[PDB]
Amino acid sequence: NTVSGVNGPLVILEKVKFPRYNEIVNLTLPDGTVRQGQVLEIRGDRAIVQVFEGTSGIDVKKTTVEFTGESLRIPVSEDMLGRIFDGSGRPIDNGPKVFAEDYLDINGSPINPYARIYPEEMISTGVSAIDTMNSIARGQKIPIFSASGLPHNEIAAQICRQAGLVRPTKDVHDGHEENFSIVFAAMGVNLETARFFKQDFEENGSLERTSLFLNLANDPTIERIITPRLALTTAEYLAYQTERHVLTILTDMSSYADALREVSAAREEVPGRRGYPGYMYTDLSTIYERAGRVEGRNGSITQIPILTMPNDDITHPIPDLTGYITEGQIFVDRQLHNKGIYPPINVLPSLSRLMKSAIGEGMTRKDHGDVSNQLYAKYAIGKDAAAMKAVVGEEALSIEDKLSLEFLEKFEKTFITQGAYEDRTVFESLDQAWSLLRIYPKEMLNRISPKILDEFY
Amino acid sequence: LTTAEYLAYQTERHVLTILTDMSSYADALREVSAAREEVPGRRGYPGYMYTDLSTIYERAGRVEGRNGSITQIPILTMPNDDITHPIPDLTGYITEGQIFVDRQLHNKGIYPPINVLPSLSRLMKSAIG
Amino acid sequence: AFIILDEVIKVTNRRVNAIEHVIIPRTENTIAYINSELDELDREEFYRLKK
Amino acid sequence: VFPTRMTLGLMKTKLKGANQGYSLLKRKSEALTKRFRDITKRIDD
Amino acid sequence: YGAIYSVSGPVVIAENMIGCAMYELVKVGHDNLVGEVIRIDGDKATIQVYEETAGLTVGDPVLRTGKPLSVELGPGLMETIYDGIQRPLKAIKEESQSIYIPRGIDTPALDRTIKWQFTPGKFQVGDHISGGDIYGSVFENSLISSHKILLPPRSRGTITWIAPAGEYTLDEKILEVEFDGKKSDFTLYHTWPVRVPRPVTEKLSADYPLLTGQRVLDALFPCVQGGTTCIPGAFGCGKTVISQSLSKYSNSDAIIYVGCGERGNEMAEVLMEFPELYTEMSGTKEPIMKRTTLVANTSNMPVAAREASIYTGITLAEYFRDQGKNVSMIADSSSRWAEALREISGRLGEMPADQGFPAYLGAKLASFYERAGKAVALGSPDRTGSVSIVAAVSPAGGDFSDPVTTATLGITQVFWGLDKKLAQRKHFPSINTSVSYSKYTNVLNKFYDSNYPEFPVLRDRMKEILSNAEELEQVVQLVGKSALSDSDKITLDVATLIKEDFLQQNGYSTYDAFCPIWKTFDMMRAFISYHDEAQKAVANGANWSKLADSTGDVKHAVSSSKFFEPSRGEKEVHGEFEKLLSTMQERFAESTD
Amino acid sequence: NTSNMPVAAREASIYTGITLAEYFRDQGKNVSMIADSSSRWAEALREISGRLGEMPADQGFPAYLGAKLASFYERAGKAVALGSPDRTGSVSIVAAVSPAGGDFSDPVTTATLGITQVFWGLDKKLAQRKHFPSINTSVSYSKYTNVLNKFYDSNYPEFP
Amino acid sequence: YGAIYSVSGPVVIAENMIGCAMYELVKVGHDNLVGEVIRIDGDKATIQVYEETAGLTVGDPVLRTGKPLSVELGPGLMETIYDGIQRPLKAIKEESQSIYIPRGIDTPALDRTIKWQFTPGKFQVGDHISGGDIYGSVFENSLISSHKILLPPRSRGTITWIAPAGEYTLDEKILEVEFDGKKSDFTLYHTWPVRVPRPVTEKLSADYPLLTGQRVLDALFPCVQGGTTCIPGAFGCGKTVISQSLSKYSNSDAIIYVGCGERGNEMAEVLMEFPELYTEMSGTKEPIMKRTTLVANTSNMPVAAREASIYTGITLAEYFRDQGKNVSMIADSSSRWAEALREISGRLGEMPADQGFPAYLGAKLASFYERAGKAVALGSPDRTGSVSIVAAVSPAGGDFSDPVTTATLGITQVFWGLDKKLAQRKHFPSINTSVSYSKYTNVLNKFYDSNYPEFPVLRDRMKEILSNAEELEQVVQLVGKSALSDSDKITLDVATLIKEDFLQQNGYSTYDAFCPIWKTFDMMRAFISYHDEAQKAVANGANWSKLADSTGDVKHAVSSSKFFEPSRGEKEVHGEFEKLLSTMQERFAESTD
Repeated sequence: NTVSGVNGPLVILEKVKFPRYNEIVNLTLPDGTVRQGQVLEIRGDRAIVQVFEGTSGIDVKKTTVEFTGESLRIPVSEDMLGRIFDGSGRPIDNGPKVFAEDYLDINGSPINPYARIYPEEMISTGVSAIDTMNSIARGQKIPIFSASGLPHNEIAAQICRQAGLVRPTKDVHDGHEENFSIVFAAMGVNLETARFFKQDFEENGSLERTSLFLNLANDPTIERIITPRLALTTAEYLAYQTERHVLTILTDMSSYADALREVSAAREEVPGRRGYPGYMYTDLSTIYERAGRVEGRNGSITQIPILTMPNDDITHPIPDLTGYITEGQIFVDRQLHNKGIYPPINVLPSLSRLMKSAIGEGMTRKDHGDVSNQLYAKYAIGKDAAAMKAVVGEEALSIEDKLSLEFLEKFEKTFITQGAYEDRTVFESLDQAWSLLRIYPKEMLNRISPKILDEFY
Repeated sequence: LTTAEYLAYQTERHVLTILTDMSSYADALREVSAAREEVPGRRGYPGYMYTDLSTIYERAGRVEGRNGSITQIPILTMPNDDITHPIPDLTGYITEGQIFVDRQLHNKGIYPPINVLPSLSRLMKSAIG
Repeated sequence: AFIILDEVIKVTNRRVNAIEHVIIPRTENTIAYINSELDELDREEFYRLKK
Repeated sequence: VFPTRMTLGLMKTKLKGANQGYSLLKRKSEALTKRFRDITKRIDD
Repeated sequence: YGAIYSVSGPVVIAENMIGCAMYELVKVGHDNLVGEVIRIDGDKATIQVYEETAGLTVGDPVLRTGKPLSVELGPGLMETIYDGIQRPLKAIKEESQSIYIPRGIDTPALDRTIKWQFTPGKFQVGDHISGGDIYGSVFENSLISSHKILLPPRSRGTITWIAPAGEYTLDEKILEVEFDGKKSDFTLYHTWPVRVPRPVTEKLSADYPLLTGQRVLDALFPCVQGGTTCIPGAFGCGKTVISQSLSKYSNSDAIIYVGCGERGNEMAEVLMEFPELYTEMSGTKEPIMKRTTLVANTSNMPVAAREASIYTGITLAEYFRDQGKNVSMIADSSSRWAEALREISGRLGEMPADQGFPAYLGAKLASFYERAGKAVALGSPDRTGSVSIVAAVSPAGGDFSDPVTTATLGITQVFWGLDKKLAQRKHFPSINTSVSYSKYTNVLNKFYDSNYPEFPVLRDRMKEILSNAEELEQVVQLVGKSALSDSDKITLDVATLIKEDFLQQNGYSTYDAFCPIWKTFDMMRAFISYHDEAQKAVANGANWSKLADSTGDVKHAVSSSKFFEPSRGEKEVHGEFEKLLSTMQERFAESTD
Repeated sequence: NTSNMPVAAREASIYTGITLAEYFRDQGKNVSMIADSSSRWAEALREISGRLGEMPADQGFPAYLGAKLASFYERAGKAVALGSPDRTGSVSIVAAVSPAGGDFSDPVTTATLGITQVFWGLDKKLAQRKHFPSINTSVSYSKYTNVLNKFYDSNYPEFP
Repeated sequence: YGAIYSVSGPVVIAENMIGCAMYELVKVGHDNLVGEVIRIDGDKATIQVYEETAGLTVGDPVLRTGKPLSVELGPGLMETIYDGIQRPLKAIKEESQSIYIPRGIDTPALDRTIKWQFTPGKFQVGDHISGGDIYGSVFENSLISSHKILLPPRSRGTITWIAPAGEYTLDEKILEVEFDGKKSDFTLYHTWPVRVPRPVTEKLSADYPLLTGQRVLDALFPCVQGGTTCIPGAFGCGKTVISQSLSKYSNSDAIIYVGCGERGNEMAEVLMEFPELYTEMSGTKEPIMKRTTLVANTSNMPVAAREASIYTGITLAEYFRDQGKNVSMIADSSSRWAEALREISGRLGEMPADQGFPAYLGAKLASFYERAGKAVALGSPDRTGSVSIVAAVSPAGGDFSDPVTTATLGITQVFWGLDKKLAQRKHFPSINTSVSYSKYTNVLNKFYDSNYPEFPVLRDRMKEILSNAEELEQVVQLVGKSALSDSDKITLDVATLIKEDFLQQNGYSTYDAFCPIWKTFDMMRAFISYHDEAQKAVANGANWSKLADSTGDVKHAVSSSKFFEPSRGEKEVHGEFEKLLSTMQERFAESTD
């Protein structure tokens, strides 16, 4: 029909009642430009659409509507790596075209087949603090919690690039037997960021390794929400049909959450805690549910979402929600970054509750998990002692505390300090970790089972 | 309370009525009026929460001609553990003093675990026998 | 007196550290977190009345 | 953890207390260190 | 029948409804999605459709089933996995080639494929029967009949026809009931709306031991059979971990696990782990699972399944209790259930309360807990059962004052904590005594004293030690360890040891092994003994250093004791714990003079 | 008026009192208006605001609150009696005020301190040790001081 | 055309508005006030009118301008003071006897009195010409590159009429283009809606700095064109100074100054000061003002102009980027642009997010940052130009934890921490090495190493030395400076020279606050050679007192380094530094031995 009105990202159509929910419609501007949207609400003889593309210039009887008569599905192909796409279901970059062999829905249940069997295969990042203290699995979800003084993009790229070199070393070990694929999606970040990422992937290896979805900040909030959904379709097909392990790097996850926030402000929808939607739980879930092993059980989708915290607080709604849902927490610290530690990952609150699922034992040691717990415990004591060193001085602290202050310093500067291309095998990391444990005496290492301490020291 | 008024006034009983738990009453007030014209006050608790309260306090007190009395001891649970919250706050203005419990004694193991510093009755000197 | 001064300085060095490192960020975190929750209750009400 | 209503009144006066107290403790340390340097020299003599 | 008027978000409005009950189950559209009638405005009934909608047309058909969202209670609930909207998940895998629910599937409530062996009751022809009576029984497990076939509540009469011993299917008739002619036939399953609690004979006092098998609960604040519990905490809290332990060790004859909106990998883990691991009272083929039924739901899976989870599960529990079983129901988390409501209040356009969650929250939680407790089973044989509810919640950023946690705490009588600092050092779950209480503690100690342990006497000193430890720690921080007295040093050490050896359930070889109330008691005898003798010693003149180095071996032994399997002399008193008692005695004496 | 009476009455109570004070002021009598507590009166306006179906914008208290609290208070003062015979009357309003938002920076207390000229304090913590009224020098001010102290100098006290 | 339905505040709704776009410029009433349609409900268009809608009865006519609200891009920008939606303030002063624009007074965006000399390009009639290709140019500057006229972006065709060389007015046509009949006429300016980003050939990352001419910017963490940067606010006792100095000392081709919503004291100061001050590269004709184009809004100006302010400035910056120029956008402050959003929201009835600031805030900032950056300019022979945004973000809650600051820093890659105590004492600029960072460091340091400086070695070392100095200073307070080695004392001695010369610069002198990028590198060279040599010499047998007497003359020179002239033979190689190096080596043999 024709546009009735427009109030923000919501468009009021006066139409007829034949449309179905999320059925595509195309808005024909008087310029003769077509932009796409999907109906968010349908009522009798009228619709509310949210348009992906644009949010202004929308007329009345000079404008027209046309129905596509297909509710939105993403055209998925398995020849997607190396190929350049834009976050809009097609490239607007003029990159190699998407093609379709299935079109798969982004609602969060197309044909979805996931974990009835939990991850047991270890996948390494080449970084000790990640791998040893928390571990990463063939379905693991780990949030990178970052800040406005940390460089989020440099760490994001760091984890991805080094996990591509380690992952074939692990294929030979028989941790794997199937392909590796990267799906990189950037949604609504700066130009400066976008360019940087592509440059990073090229240096380490190639861009044949990865598939790229690029979405620009100048493009709307409505576009931004569809951008990860496009990533999900890509990854699920690859795992399902061609038994490939898929690694998704989703940047920026915070970018996506602010978008949700905008479609409740310029909607009449009342928001929940701290101005973030009440139905914010469901929006976030959609990304995280579509993870784990994929049917055949040689395919998988593994997630590393990248969150930048704006206030850097742990009372902000985004970091909290994400944490309950995700299988691990990786906290990256501004204070380490300042001191000259790269990567500057603080493990004080990094925790996995699904620690068993995260570790490996058939392509990693059984001792891996036992040592990690002890290390974490001994790091924590070393932090309690650090605060006490400032207050009390060395004028009353105990013999035991002194060992813990030394351990803390040796631990930051050796374990967490690694070259920009220097990759550590998980077995070598144990040897490093054992050096860290070795200064404490056999009565301070009392919590650990006697069997392990007498065996390996 | 209507039943207490019958006994106190017709057959001259001293009635002690215990009304537990005022928190459940208060909650009920909030859930209703989410579909009337009347529309809740401060923090989603009714602004007319005070009117409700006052209907309970109405049938309490000394009785004319001195046939009996109804004395009332309500039990309020502070849900956030602060008395700056609506349930203690409105109720406290009506009431002639308050006796507030103590969190700290409890942990120690004491019973009854109340404290005396937040507890004061103003009409103490004149009231007593 | 000199032995007496040495004993006192140690209590005094301890306090100067103690205030800065513990007290001041404990006050900051408590005040700001309660401020933020308190304003939220008030804002949502306005939105509900309006709706 | 803590009240969500009028923690601001008690907390505000604490915060001020702390920074004010800190400044003051620094002056008392400065005086104690001031005398200390002097007596160390006088005592060796 | 009805015709869709509008779909605005997951909310659908359909005209031509002359009726419909509250929360009536419907199949909406040609797709046949789940729904319930929340409200009616005019002739147009607003029905929320809670299975994901990306393609429902206006003027699609609306079919009323004619009764509310309900559950089947009948044979083959055990070792059979279901959703919160009672669809068998296994049935879906085979048919659909969609391991999880895809958009638009309609699979019946039970398995009508598995024949079951029916034997007749003490009620033969011409005998009166009434709801909740044992009309018969079905063999389900290798050791016991799980599902006692009950006449449903709100049915009555005399049995004209009793089917004989043999195999039958679920939809075939097996019972005929006389009361105003053929009142109806009955089938093996019976139905019940899940917003109605099941009626009991009487509720009975809660004062009987509930052994959850975890040292840390037993030591500090045990639960009771009939219990209600709140547990907070936020990721790295060990809640999945304590569920798995809880299912293995649990003395209850049924455990019902409720996944409210879980990772999916978490559900995949617990499912695999029950048949991989062995039970403590023995279990022949899928050992732990024989006692376990899963209601599992993931984070984006239907909002109805997630909302109904606590009611589907509590109804199951009440039915097992009416059967005469002791049930431990674990729900994890009620907070994820609370998000389902936050979402419901926005969509409908009803006004919510604080934090954008509705005010009706408080009633709905309370209703769930009150149906729990210990009771005398409804039905003529008469038995004793319990439903002891352990309900997990999550703080909003360290804020325990959020409506969900405060509400649950309102209703509970037992509170068990969770401390973030202590989890970082790996001590989860982390329960102290300033974030936790139990009203059952007083009666519970009286019952344990009887059974053998000295527990009440040791419990009081144990509480004190922790309570003083915290306060003494604040002085170490600020003033330094230079303001302490020697007895206070003692309180600090014993405390650090307690923190590790009970609260930590983290491995170092193997995740820790079944520790009973008896085991837990021995640990307490050794820690409490250490503290008394040491303080005497310092009081009476002696070095701190001499005393701590000397305890040494004994400390390593208690740490690792829990990894070793129970019984090492006996369960009751181990030889390993017995011997330390002598060692302390020998040390105390060397020290004194 | 007690709380238990109709909120319509409680709303009116303060008006009845000030018109009686004012009539008497015009008679040429000196009058004490003693009111306890205005916050309960403010709570009464709030009970009516939710029932009528108004829009509050002052923490659940009506927007109208500020104009009604002020208008009422301005009726007290010393004045030259209404009428030809010429007399002097006064109404002194001694008003208790109390929290109502639970804060001390809630609208009720904000409006009242602005309109008043005299404040003498009271602290709850010191009051418990029993020393009421336990005046806070810092929150206390008086505008009246200069003219009143000049008067007292004439009367004999060296007070100021 | 439309008729006014309602005027409720400054919001006016009008009926009978068809083919009304959603950014449509409209003129309301008989008076012709500026307004723009934010929303449309039905037949009725909801307009925010920026000017007073006093005297406007219901029934006045509403006349569409027939196109969105646009800004004009072309000759005669420089040396003009403008509104937030580009309206010459200067032109109102001539006519009205007003500084500001009062209601019912609108005028065109570019002056039509002024005529400029149009010179044709390399294309003639019958040539096909494409979007952005250089059709001609205007020259009216001699100090900087002028206004090169492009064919309007997203416009193609064959040129029917190319006007020959001569003076034409801005208004007057100089082009007709053949593209499906007569495409339209075009003029010397082009209109572009400002809430649409201007295209360029492609955008690139930044890599290319230019003369900042303030030593501290280059030295502490380099200043780059095509950058994203946060600078703290101060409300005109510190903010004003750094802004005035950045405009004056930076010899970037253009500078576009935007005052979003300022005090009015700051607006008043920037306009009077620009012709008055001298270029730092030579030339008159109102020195700095000739390079400057100003958008100057006090908070008193209409709220839509305050919101619009940055958008119009950014389009301006983007236009000059296609000519091939390096631009500094100096915007002050985003908190004040944000304040406008908050106001506009409450007027519409929009529900905001945290602290009363909308949710349009975070996406509008992200969109804004990306328009700014480095790009290869559009037009056939291609050049490189840049747009560098330095945006101040002031207090908006009395802290920097408010939504505007916290959002921006995140997108931003650079923070420069002004120091208040030093600022109150009138050292400008005085950037703190503790709070500050640049994530541009790496790519840039490699760029200067290419060009000729030893820059990576010196910058990194600059930072370490100062960080190290805070930590050594603490050892002096508590232990004493006398028990510490000569090496440590030296680490501090050098840090004090680095602090004095660079960081404490006074923008009230030009021999103390203007030096080229090479000059700034030569000074820093001088201090580093001394640090190493001083530590080397004390090790081989020297003392602090001995060292100080011995270095003498070189130490005095380095102290006196800032007072020296920008040249000595060249402004790129300062001969006095190159020879200083020799005097240092000769001094080190003498001192050490």
